Amino acid sequence: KPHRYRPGTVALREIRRYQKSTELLIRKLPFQRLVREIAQDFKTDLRFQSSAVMALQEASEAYLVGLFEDTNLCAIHAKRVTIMPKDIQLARRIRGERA
Amino acid sequence: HRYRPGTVALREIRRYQKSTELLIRKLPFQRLVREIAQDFKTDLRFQSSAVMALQEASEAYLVGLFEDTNLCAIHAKRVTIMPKDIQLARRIRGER
Amino acid sequence: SRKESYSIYVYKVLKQVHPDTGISSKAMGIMNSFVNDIFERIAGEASRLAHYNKRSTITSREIQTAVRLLLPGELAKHAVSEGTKAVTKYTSA
Amino acid sequence: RKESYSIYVYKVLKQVHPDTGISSKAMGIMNSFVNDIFERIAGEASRLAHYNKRSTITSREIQTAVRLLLPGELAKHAVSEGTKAVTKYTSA
Amino acid sequence: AKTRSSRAGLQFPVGRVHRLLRKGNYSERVGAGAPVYLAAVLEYLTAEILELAGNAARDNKKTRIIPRHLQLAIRNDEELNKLLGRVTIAQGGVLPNIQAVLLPK
Amino acid sequence: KTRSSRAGLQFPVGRVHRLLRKGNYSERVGAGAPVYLAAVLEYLTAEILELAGNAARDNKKTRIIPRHLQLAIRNDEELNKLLGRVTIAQGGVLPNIQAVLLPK
Amino acid sequence: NIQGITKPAIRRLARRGGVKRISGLIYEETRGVLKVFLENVIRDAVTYTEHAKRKTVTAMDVVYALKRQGRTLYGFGG
Amino acid sequence: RKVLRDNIQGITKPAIRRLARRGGVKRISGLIYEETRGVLKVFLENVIRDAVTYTEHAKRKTVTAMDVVYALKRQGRTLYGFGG
DNA sequence: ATCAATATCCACCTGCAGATTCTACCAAAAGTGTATTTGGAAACTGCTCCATCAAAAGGCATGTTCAGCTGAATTCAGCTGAACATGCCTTTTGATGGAGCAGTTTCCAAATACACTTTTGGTAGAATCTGCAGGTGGATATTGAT
DNA sequence: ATCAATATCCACCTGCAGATTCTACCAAAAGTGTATTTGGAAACTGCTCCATCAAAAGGCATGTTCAGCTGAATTCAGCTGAACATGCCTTTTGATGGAGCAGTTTCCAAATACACTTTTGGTAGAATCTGCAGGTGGATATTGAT
Ligand SMILES: [Cl-]
Ligand SMILES: [Cl-]
Ligand SMILES: [Mn+2]
Ligand SMILES: [Mn+2]
Ligand SMILES: [Mn+2]
Ligand SMILES: [Mn+2]
Ligand SMILES: [Mn+2]
Ligand SMILES: [Mn+2]
Ligand SMILES: [Mn+2]
Ligand SMILES: [Mn+2]
Repeated sequence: KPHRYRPGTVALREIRRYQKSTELLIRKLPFQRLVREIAQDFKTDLRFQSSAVMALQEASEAYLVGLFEDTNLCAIHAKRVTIMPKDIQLARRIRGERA
Repeated sequence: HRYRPGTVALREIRRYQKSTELLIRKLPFQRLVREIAQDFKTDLRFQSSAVMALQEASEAYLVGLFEDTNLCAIHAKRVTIMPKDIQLARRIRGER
Repeated sequence: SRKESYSIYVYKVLKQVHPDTGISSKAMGIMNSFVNDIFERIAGEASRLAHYNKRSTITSREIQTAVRLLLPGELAKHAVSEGTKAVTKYTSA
Repeated sequence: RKESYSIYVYKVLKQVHPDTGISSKAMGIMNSFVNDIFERIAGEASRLAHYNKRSTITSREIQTAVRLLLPGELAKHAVSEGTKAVTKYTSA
Repeated sequence: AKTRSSRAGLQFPVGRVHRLLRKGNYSERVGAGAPVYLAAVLEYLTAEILELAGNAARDNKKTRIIPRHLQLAIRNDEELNKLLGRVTIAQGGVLPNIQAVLLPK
Repeated sequence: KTRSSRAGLQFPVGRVHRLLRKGNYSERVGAGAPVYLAAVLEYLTAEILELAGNAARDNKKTRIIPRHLQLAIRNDEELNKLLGRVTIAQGGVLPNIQAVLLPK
Repeated sequence: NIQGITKPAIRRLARRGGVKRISGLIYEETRGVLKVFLENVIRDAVTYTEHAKRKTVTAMDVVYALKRQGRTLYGFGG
Repeated sequence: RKVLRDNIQGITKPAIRRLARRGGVKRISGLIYEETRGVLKVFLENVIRDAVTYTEHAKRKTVTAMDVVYALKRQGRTLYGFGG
């Protein structure tokens, strides 16, 4: 036509896709570097078992997905469809993660 | 003389945030507690400090819940708390 | 190096409820974490109970109260059933 | 008969504020507080020793427990006080 | 030689659970019935989860329970979901759930 | 000649030791553990009474009441985090009105 | 019994939580919330009562119930 | 090994988008990506700090899965599947 | 009210990585005997807690009035989604060197055990003395009329 | 904007009641001295498994364009919820008797710990079995431009 889906159709297509699957959604190597940089500032010369890095990525991705669910409810509560930083701060605040 | 809507409400917020007295009348609360306890175990007695502990906890819980409800109302560009505000707060807290 | 786990017992119970069904080792690891988690929650709650009541012994009575305190509703009723049944059957020699 | 920390909470209050007293209810609140933090540190100490297959809770477990439970500056000063008390106790 | 599990009618190991109660500093003494009761409850809750996850594995036309099936079984059951409300299942994903307000008008 | 004085403390080293032995925490308990633990308890108690003494004279009373303890806990960032899921009975709350609620 | 918890008293609680304006459906919603709270805590406290073979719910029973529920309370023996 | 810098930027915009999709989000404002990086970094600091404390207490130089599990549990973020 | 475009679903197919069964040793359950503890069962105390009582203040229920908040309607600048070219950098699979868990042995600084002595902390009255309940009168703020 | 009128904080008394503090006595717990055992640190070493690299390939991040439609701004009026007066009933306060029951003893019969000895279920590993991942089709919705 050239064919072109309308804004929102692919986003809903991706919600369905990623809610069916369980694969980690952050790239592995970059995340492992993030973990070692943060650990390196706490204690130098640390080593990691590889399952210790996977445990952190599994926990970090479940936290963020969960946070994004609550963020979405706060956006929809404000009569929006778009998540904004104020939504994350409201969710984090009601969870007791921030004063 | 007639104060405009909200002026007395703000005055009450300052009054009650300044104080620490229990804000629910004692005998209704005690009657409600005994009723609820009856649905789990019969001919129960209560220490009076047991009931005061429940009332202290129940009021601190509800006051805290009204703070999060209020933030959810402000977030929706309102000044009035509505049931959906309470419901959102309880959803994010994991109580639902 | 010899590492205990609950895997053979989980697998037996799996065969009971689904004779045709198996389990990936990752799912076994989730089941092992489950068993150990509920163990510590029940045992810990039973440890507190015995302590509040100035008792030096954790008995089936402490286990049962802990179970009531920890499991929601129907899950508690049924666990208490199985638990009471196993104890009476155990004591009957 | 019925132990509590009132006597020691009062001794610390005079050290920091000789002029000041404390009400019955506020004393009960400090007793709750001491018992709470005690069980938090002791339980954490308990799990540390178990995770590491040790049967003894030593001041080293107490310190790691304090590091895990207190948030930042509270942790630094608490670790200093405990370290001091163990030193002074050992010396004489 | 009769195992305490067979005496109690249980698949879970009463003797191991007893040792685990003793070595865990839970109390100075452990009654003979506590490991039996506890091992039965652990067996029961395990059977409860395996039943529901087996079913999910069959709805998905699969012969082998994977973590995903454990998640579906837990999060779709109100009481298991409450019990495991503060738990993460590695490789579990989430439940399919799109807020109505977001579906096309 | 008590262990408290030997460690230079007001809090009871001897009692903390007994409570550790009898609390089902571990088979054994080192000698310095009750000392170290007694010292942390005395420090956190001194910290709270420090600030709550202040809250009480900032209000013209000799006597610390629960309201003063609540004001001290909640106006201090680190004590508030430590006591984040704790209710001080008769403590009330911190005065606080959202900006958007105020007049004009 | 639950309507013993009156509208003026719910307003007072909301006030202490900084609320300025209150919708009319709030009071019944608040009573239901308070009822779930009291059910959950009292169920647990009474379990501590029955386990100790007692007919009297003690302050300590409530204290322990509130700790279990993540609602630690200071001032009542714990 | 080369020195590690700025690795929170390896948490890319498309990876955050994907996470938000699994969380049900349809539309994402432009400023969400750096908020998420800030939130994720706070999260990892708190857990890694606790994990390394367990490592150092055991006198090891190697963070183990168990260290991460005990740290997750303390933060109220219990994790199943890595109990070894 | 129909059709091109595109994504999504659904079968079948197979061999290989991942699960299941096999196997043989052995760590830790079970059996036995015996030394030690416990906690339910008896008869008690002396309380707190419940139950009427009963009169009375002040907190609540109610009806009136209208200020102003909420949400419905409308408009539109520009942010964010969709699509695409481009090419960087993650992923996968082995290699290998060695750091450092983890497994054993040795043996002692430090823990427990126990009998007895000293001192502390709980308690419950006597002897203070703080702060609550009222007054008031000025500070400060709100609301109407200009 | 300011002046006038009304209403509400809130700083400051006083004279008690009650709640703290102050004293003295005494069992129960902490300390002590002396003897004896033992967890776990230190040293030593086997051998996982972690860090690091290499290379090839293509899955995926990035940057750009373009405009659909979302959020933000604005107006407005219906009507909900705030303020307030008034009449009343539920809570508060008091007391007073009695009883339901904690809480406490002293207790043995039952139950539990613990050292030795023997039996076997459970684990590590190699041997075997096999779902299903990851391809390759078309069959079926599903979406969006006319
Ligand atoms: Cl038993
Ligand atoms: Cl020590
Ligand atoms: Mn660095
Ligand atoms: Mn004394
Ligand atoms: Mn007054
Ligand atoms: Mn040894
Ligand atoms: Mn819009
Ligand atoms: Mn109008
Ligand atoms: Mn065999
Ligand atoms: Mn497939």
